[PDB]
Amino acid sequence: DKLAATPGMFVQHSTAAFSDRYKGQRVLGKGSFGEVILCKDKVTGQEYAVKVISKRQVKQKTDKELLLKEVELLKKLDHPNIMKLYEFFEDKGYFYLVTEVYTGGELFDEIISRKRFSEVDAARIIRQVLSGITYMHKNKIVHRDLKPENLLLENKRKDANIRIIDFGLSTHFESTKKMKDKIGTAYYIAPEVLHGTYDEKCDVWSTGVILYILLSGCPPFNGANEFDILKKVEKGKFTFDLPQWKKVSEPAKDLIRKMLAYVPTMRISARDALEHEWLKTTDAATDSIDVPSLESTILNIRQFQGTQKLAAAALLYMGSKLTTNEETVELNKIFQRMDKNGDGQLDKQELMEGYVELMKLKGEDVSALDQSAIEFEVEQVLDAVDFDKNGFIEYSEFVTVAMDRKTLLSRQRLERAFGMFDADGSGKISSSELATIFGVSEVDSETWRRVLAEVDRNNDGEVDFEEFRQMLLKL
Ligand SMILES: [Ca+2]
Ligand SMILES: [Ca+2]
Ligand SMILES: [Ca+2]
Ligand SMILES: [Ca+2]
Repeated sequence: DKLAATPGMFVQHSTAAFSDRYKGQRVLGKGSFGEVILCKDKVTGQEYAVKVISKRQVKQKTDKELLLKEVELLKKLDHPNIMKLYEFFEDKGYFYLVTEVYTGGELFDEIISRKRFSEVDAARIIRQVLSGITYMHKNKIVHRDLKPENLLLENKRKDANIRIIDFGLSTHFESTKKMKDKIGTAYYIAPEVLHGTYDEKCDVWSTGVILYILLSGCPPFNGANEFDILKKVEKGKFTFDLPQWKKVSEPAKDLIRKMLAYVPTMRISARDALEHEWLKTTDAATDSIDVPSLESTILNIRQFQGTQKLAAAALLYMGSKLTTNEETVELNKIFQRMDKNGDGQLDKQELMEGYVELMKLKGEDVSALDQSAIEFEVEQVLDAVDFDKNGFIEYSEFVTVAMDRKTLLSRQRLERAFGMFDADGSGKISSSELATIFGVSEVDSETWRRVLAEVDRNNDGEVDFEEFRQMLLKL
């Protein structure tokens, strides 16, 4: 019964008041359902996006179930290009969703300002989208509502990273049963969804529509109104007949055509679309990538000794929940590069190749490497870093472990971390509090023993804020 530390186990765990952790700054949006508030974490000064929902806004029993469901999706997801959920709170009359703040606004608005995207630009953007959804599709989640309106740029830099959002029409899927609900948006929605039977491939279609727009500034299917769009769509025919397309390379068209294959069975999957030459070829050579960053990350990984569960959870919390995007930009690069097959996980092969790739850049000769020795080392790294024990290194796990410990173990982070564990505010962490954070009924006497003998200096049977400090700060 291996206690799996996952980013998501931290989410619903606090049941404090909004004001116990946050200070509002301004309103980011109001809707009939609720408002999004820009808040400042009182302790860390970091800036978060808090959606605040009145119980009265959503007391449709389906609706409570619907929201709770979007929450469980988000708790599960963890990918550099997909929205990150930090916390879910409850009030006497309110629910709170603490999300990361994405300061770049909608891809839509960036569309209506420059109109057309560079082939380089568009490939990079679309690459990210498909990686998001490859991940989602792998994990049996289909979005059903892709569009520039539901993609945000993280910040304002020229080639900023992209994040997928509003999982309110998203759902779980089992390959054996096809979905039926008619959900989506005029310009982007795939024929089969109109017909009432569809699969996750609709997300590919939508992405294909998105890509058409990026390259030409126009939808491939248009209409006087929604209805006229839908008819155009359902009939299925589109064309590269616009003058704009004269400039654009044939493979890009080829990808577009493979993504807008009318019948889902013949339409390319996300995984496979990722391998399209264009996405492949738009990278003319590896962009200049810091070897030092790469070397240090690989070094910070090797030296993560396997560890007792209290520290593991602590670190995963700090990595997954307390790190600013500015903070992890370079890392998420390396991760993505490491993750050839796009699915947002590192596996033994991908990790092993990473180290080898690094070696040659160090100029080391590849036929001169004790391959069976690397493998072993890699097997052990995975054992050490795989906090949820699924045999894969996920992005949160990666960031936790790849970040400079000194940087990550900032004092604010440390304080706050202890705070989350010590639910009774007693200043002392009980095994019961540990079990609670893990999401489990009780912790094995085994595991508690194996943690105290390494942290409990007073020997009072519990872990206080300084015992905590030393444990982690013990390099
Ligand atoms: Ca992978
Ligand atoms: Ca894992
Ligand atoms: Ca306590
Ligand atoms: Ca103690």
